Amino acid sequence: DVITAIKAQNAQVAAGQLGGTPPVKGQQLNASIIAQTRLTSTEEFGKILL
Amino acid sequence: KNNVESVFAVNGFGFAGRGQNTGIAFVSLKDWADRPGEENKVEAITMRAT
Repeated sequence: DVITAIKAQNAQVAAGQLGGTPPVKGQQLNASIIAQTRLTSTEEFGKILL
Repeated sequence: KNNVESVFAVNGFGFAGRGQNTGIAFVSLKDWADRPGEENKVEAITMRAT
């Protein structure tokens, strides 16, 4: 149970841009999404739903 | 149409980044005997364009 938390709590997953891959007719904005990141502190780790 | 043979233009592909911002176009030039000089020489075709 500790193991399977550090996993989902500390992973890091993709998600597209905006336009980029085939956009819709006439588009004014394309920029990258930033979903989950990885933890970076002792305290930041300490705070995990178990 | 005096110097240019053809223009291959590629969108999603430059040499720097690979995004939409960046693209390039390779231009082919007319036969060898069908050009005088200076106005048909790459150096100026370029000057003009740039």
